[PDB]
Amino acid sequence: STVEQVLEYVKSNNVKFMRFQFVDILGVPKNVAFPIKAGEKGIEELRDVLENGLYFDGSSIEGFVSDMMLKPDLSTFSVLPWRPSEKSVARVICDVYTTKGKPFEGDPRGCLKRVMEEFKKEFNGEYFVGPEPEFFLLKKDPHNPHKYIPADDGGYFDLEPMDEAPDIRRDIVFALENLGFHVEASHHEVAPGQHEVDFKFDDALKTADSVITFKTTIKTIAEQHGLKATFMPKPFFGMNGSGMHCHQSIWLNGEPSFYDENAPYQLSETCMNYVAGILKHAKAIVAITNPTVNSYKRLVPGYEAPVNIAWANSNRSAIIRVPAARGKGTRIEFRAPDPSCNPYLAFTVMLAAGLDGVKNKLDAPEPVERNIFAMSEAEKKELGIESVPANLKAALDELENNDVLKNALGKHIFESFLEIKNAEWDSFRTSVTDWETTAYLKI
Amino acid sequence: STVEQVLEYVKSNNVKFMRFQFVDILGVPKNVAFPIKAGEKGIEELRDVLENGLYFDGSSIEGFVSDMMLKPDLSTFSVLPWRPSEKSVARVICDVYTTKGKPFEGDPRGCLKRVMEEFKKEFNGEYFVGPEPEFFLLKKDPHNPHKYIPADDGGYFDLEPMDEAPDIRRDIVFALENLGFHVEASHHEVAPGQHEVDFKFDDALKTADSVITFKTTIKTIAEQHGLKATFMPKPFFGMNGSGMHCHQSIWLNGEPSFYDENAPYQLSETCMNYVAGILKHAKAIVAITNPTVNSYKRLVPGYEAPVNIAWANSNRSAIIRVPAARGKGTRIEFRAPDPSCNPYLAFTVMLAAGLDGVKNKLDAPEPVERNIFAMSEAEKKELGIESVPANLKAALDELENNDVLKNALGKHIFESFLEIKNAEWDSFRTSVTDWETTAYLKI
Amino acid sequence: STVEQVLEYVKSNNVKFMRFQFVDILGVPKNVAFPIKAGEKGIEELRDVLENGLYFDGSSIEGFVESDMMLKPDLSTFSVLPWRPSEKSVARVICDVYTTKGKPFEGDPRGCLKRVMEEFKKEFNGEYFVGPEPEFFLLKKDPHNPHKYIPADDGGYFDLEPMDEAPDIRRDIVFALENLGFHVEASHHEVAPGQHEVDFKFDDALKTADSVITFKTTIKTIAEQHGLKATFMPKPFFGMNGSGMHCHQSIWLNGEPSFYDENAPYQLSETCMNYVAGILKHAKAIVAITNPTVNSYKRLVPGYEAPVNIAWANSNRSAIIRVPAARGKGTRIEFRAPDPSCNPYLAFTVMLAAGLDGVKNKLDAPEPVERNIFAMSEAEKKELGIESVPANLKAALDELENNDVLKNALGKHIFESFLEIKNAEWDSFRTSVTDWETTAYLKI
Repeated sequence: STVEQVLEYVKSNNVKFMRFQFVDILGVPKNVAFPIKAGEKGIEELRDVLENGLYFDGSSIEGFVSDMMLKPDLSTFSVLPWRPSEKSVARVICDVYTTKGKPFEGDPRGCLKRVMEEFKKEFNGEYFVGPEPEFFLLKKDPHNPHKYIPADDGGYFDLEPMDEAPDIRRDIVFALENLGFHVEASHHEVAPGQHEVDFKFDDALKTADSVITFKTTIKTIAEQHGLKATFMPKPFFGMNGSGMHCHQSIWLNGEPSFYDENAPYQLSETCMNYVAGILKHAKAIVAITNPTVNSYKRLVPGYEAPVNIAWANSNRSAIIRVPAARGKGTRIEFRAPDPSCNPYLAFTVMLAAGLDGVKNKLDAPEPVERNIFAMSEAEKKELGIESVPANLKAALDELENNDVLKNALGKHIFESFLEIKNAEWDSFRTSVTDWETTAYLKI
Repeated sequence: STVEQVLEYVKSNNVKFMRFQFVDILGVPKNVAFPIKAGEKGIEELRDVLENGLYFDGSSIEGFVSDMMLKPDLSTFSVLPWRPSEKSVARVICDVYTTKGKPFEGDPRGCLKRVMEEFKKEFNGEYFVGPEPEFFLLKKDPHNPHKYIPADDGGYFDLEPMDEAPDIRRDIVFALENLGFHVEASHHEVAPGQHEVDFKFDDALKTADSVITFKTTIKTIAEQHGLKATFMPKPFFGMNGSGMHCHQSIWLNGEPSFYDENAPYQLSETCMNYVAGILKHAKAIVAITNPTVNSYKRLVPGYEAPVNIAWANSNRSAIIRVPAARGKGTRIEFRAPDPSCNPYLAFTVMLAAGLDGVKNKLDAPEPVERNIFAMSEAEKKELGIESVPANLKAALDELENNDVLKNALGKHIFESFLEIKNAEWDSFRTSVTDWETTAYLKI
Repeated sequence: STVEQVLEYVKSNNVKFMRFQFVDILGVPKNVAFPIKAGEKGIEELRDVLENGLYFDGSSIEGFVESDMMLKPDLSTFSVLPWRPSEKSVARVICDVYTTKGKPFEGDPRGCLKRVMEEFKKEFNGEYFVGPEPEFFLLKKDPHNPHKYIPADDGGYFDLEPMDEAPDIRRDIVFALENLGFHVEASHHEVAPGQHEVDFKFDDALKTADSVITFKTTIKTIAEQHGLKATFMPKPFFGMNGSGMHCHQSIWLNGEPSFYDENAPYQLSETCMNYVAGILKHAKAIVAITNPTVNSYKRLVPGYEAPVNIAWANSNRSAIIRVPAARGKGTRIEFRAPDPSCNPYLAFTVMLAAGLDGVKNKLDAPEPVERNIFAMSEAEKKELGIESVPANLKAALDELENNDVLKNALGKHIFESFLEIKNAEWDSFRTSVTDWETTAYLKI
């Protein structure tokens, strides 16, 4: 955890290779690997890089445009998650700094650190997130070796042999637990080949490091079994999509500020302010937490689709759900994000939107216990239940007009993300899709 | 042309089968075929149907929802266009009436007839259209027998052997000419396997009957050669799409009202009113003249894309172009429609928009001779050059808010088209497209 | 079995993963696995889950329609995974479903049996024992067509190897169940090709239901390890025997074999007769639960040994009830209608309630029918007042809808959900175009 422990770990295990890992604006993990020179000089050359960082050319890193630096966060040093037995190699997650020595403004990781460091300095506040990313395991179609189909025909909570991934789920969980990245339950999900890994309600930065570690590890584990793991939100029409429900709460002065014994639903005012802030900015949040064209194939009207901007105690058709846990466990659950989002940026925008509600003491609308999807469009207009954007472009324009989220992400991230994702949308809207060929070639 | 001529044609050629043809709301042609009974009784049973129509169940005709009637328009009686040699069979284009005996309000053909009959009664005005539909000839992919590719690698105006459809173009033109449906030039177009057939500047109803006849005939001709003809607007990304440039003008009291010797560009005030009316309603017109999701893959920013709402004398980047012909040939050319549109409805909405400009003497903006696609977005905002909708849904909402076009199409057509095409869009936006799988399965 | 014993087993075996297992309304097993945290903290985090339960989302569990629910484990079922006994790092426990309020969920099939078994114990001091005989087919891909499945061997009843190609599979499923307390008895190749049968111990009805649930999963995993597939489909192949689950059962009042009377005819007590009259009086409604599939009724068709005729006998195989010759502590009745596709928790529940409904009301039983019911004409059956079970799934559901006894026993939630789900199941079959129809009618 400190420099010495790291070095003594190197000297004890003959660590011959070190990996410095970071993430691009879109959440794709990146790393550079250098060797550990043997002998006195080598252990000191390693000390100089662990404390002062190393240089690298980030001109080809999406969202990073020049000479830059990576700065190890030594609290993340551990054995390679996908190669725990291999002790000769180690890795550490890094923040991105500039040549001068300041945190680079476009670093997704540094972005989450800043907002949590400002929330810690100014209000002695903590921010905890507990995500529930879903994914699909895939194999090739025996009839069409150029396509992929679900890995099994198992259902929700199913047992073997219908569930063909109990060992895979057992391995990804073991791999994360044995490294400190804590998780809770896991199970086969509704759709075929779909699964879920529930993460520990924990520090939002540690949890963002968790998610990034988990996405890479499940993929390598899957490949060992001749399969592929995808975090595509809606890989197949006609079956459930993959979401990442995010349970979150804030603490002020070591106190669960969301709990109030003598308040309605035992929820504090600060909680309602936080909920109101999430609902106020939802239409723009999803550009970050649902950042793909395919994301909005999951965000479509449905019996259980989190598209309606409202909160409820038990209703699942709402975009926010409040679990029954109270006291230290009081939390709110934002149900819209899918696992394709960059966790650092998603966690940033949910806190900023919630805090913006707290900073302005925003009033929260009545919880909608009725089913939003079944009620007609008039009842929705009456109740004032709006919906999230229908496509990625519609969400990008909501984000472009959100100053709360611009100040939260910063200019560089804000402007680069919009530019990269506007090009991503232009490519889609200009492409000739199969759906059209099926529909219109005969006319 | 009259009842007698038809009967004498039947008696001379031993016509044993008769086809009564009409069209649905989406322009798909439909027909029912009945036999001609031999002898005295049979020729009289035929007279009763030719003059009073025949019954039919239009509950399964898109946009027709009950017992209904078809009423032959005897000016369209001829030998089958796709079977000219076969004299035993004949056909006639029909209007749709109700059981009572009135023109059915949802008939696309009757819709165009009404607006032209009102323009003829109230202002002694004629309406002429000369379209230029493009299409693609297709063969199977030898490597993937489940896909289609262009029929040749010929270019614009190309000669054989690179042009592999000179005989096909020669046959479709002969077939239409030999039946009265007049056309002008034809040639291989820019894209591979693409072609164009230029229709005669003629009565807009006769021309709408022309187009419907042409689309069916080119398809059957293609099949004879082991190919397929498609009027899909953008069947292949990376090559030109298929449009239907519509040359149009109006005449008042037998006078070319678009020509004014002593006016700017020798264009009359009525012409500018008509142009202004087309530009004013363009955003809603394209929902009818570009009625598919794929239509807007052709309507995308480009060096020669007709997306910018403006007119010019020679500029091709504008949505309206004015040919150099003057006098009796003075006309304007709306460049946005693609051949997937229902000609009857398209011709209706262009006249209503143009006349609405005439009825209100609307001022026309300055012609934009500069290239609209090359100038930046500021110069466009300065010049006030707006763009047509980017997708089918955006266009449908413009049509939903256009009272000029609602009154032109009528309630039934207006409301059915929006309903059918809103469902068509919902299917697209909920489908998982190949583009997404290519882009997001690896994340 | 005790909270401590479980925790000691965890520490010594270094168990890193625990499985919470339950069942849905249709008898499909379900489970959730959570990692066992390291250190004394994880052991205490654990302990809290075993005594108090774990919250789970049951919105997507068939028959479990708020979404917040609890899994409260019955620690008497703790053990290694029966299908991975060598992997000590994993264990599982069967649970009951509770509500947020800490009360048994009224839609829990396991809890449904417990309720009726506890009521029978408190009010009459009665135990309920069931000994089932599930049958199953082992399948292998047809060499000529890959899509189709065919029997795994061409052996017959009681055959030996080589014709019997699964004495080692039958031996392993028995060894796996016996090694973990789920007691079983005989096993043998059945009549039809690739058909096999594992006889279970005559035991506590709830314990028996747990063994059945575990047996079904285990035999499927064993089969797959041999490149085969095991199925509990009642009639997978026309032209041969279907798979049934003969259920031997009996009740004991005040620790006495109440079914036994030395002085009464056939050495059968009045209580036995009242119980048989209760099973027979409600037979048509029971089979909706014990035979809950469309395919079940392709096994319940008139035949020499088809248990479709609502009657009982001491030896006849054509009756729906048979009384084995064993007397004394072994006096029991055998209900022949059920098949292994049923939910054993619900099956044993309705059988108990139907018999105790006869015991409560002192119903006079009919005379035993030793003559072959199928051999005799339709008038002879009408003369003897011998009625048949429903001929299809929908007819049985309608019988269940009109049976108050089985509504009280199953409870409202299960009762209505099962009827709503199975009516949809029948609606899907009746609207489909089967290959039988294509074969018969495409030429016309």
